[PDB]
Amino acid sequence: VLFLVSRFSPYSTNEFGIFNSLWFSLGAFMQQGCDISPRSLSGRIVGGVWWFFTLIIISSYTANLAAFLTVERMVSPIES
Amino acid sequence: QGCDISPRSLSGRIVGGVWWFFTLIIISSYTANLAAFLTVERMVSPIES
Amino acid sequence: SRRGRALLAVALNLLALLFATTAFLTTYWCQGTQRVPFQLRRFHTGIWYSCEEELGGPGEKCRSFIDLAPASEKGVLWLSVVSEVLYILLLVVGFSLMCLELLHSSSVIDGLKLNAFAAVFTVLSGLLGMVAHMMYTQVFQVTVSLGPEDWRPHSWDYGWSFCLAWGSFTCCMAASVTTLNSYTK
Amino acid sequence: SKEKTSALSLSNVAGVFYILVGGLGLAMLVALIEFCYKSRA
Amino acid sequence: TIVGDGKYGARDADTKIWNGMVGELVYGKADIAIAPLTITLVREEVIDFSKPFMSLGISIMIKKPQKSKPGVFSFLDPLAYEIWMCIVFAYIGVSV
Amino acid sequence: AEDLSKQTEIAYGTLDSGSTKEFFRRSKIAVFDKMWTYMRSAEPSVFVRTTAEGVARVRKSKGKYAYLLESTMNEYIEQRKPCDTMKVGGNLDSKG
Amino acid sequence: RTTAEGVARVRKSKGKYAYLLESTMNEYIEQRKPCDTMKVGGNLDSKG
Ligand SMILES: N[C@@H](Cn1oc(=O)[nH]c1=O)C(=O)O
Repeated sequence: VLFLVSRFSPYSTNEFGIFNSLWFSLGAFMQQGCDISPRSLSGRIVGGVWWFFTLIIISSYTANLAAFLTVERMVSPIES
Repeated sequence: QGCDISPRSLSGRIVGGVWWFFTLIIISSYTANLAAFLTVERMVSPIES
Repeated sequence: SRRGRALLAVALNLLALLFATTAFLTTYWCQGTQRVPFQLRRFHTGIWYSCEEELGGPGEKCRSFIDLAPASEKGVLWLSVVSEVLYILLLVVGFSLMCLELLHSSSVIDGLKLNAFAAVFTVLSGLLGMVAHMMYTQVFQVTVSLGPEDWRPHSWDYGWSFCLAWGSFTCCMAASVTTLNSYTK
Repeated sequence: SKEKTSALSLSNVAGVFYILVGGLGLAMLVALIEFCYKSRA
Repeated sequence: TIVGDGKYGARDADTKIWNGMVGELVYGKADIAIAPLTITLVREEVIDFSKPFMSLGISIMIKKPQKSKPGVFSFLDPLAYEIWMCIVFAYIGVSV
Repeated sequence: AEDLSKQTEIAYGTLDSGSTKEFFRRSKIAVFDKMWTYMRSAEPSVFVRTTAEGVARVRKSKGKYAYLLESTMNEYIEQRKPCDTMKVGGNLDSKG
Repeated sequence: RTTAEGVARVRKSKGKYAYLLESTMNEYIEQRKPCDTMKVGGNLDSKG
């Protein structure tokens, strides 16, 4: 979608190619970020919604990986 | 803290790709297990036999 | 060259028609097994008809999947099938305008914006497409958990033609970026 | 006392994919109506 | 002995006839009932009761609520609705 | 019992011949009289003839029926296999 | 010694001291300020 948005809108030069758009979305998902910035308003929407996706999933991932290793210490390894 | 430089090669972005997913596991593994020590504590006996 | 990119983009769309309509018609999305106390019954279902194998022969007693669910999840399932039928038909709107992309077809002039609206539709196809695959797997999971008794599947394992349903949504995108590549060059 | 080690199913984060695609088509709506206005002006 | 009809005891307000364990002791069929029988006023008038060997109350029994399917917007469960509103209200203002 | 009187999403009943049903018919508390009116008003079969029938009625309702019964009746169902039901709230009244 | 002293220990012991008493005395203390004692559970017994 982000590759389609950059070509259609006038917002020139387009730093959001099919090699580049797969790279920008990865750094958002691994929370590192990337150098290029979406400049069209429809481009900033597709960046912002993918951002709110990766903040829920990772925080769900870190909470649930805490949820295993909390249970793994409350095993009560029956002793008597 | 993702730095200002960014790799411009396909085999470089495979390196920049797989190194990112290494960190998102380990740091989330670290926050998870440190929640284990502060919540559920086991005061280990200094001697057992 | 630029005619060569349009040739693959239509042929990948025709895969996306073939892979999705296979999934819509086949009742082998979910490969599961159910038991009576030590006899086990393999079965397979889709969105329309759950067809269960019987012992003593081939079986294939086919039972309707829509009324099989409880009511509120069924109400979600009413929207899921419509979401998938709209995915198939708006895939048909996709490659038909990709048949106007061809150089022997209708026109070269004003052919660029014909390539523009179709690739919009293939994105709008698979976005409604993926959600249709989302709303089934959520509702089917509830039917595994809370469904009518005398049948509880041991394995909710997703079988063939549904990996193909993901391959359909996969090939929706590779064909759509190449005509986006054909739009920009 | 019998608590289980349960992974998240897809139903737990289910609406996040929904508002993802809803955020996608909204950007598809804006990318149409921004090119149309500049083509008029 | 089992009560022949199987009911705890009632009277039809129309026919004024006791049936169940109550109708057996009033009519003289059974001799005594050592049973879960409540001491009510309509039972006190027809048969006599001793002091309670057990005390109780009327409870309500439901199916134990298993975890539901979570909702569409169940991802935002750990924060209040009032928080997300005040974030977006503050998200506007810091930008302005 | 307030919230069962505020909402009829989950149906509730008693046994068809017993002092508990007889207690709700003679009730003058503004909650319980409302509780007695709904039991007779809309009826697919609300009352049951056996306690274990109502126990089977709740557990197979998927949470859509609540059986009103006695306290020491209810603690024995909760500590039995498959321990699928629970008490809610507390005792409505004193009995014997 | 008396009920008025025993309920006052509950006000000062910060939830470490439970004082068992009858229900109708427990309801009247709940409906008076600071309204800082709460009935928990149902009746353990029935008396008159
Ligand atoms: N047992 C009670 C009445 N009753 O018992 C039940 O299990 N349900 C019910 O209404 C009596 O009449 O003494």
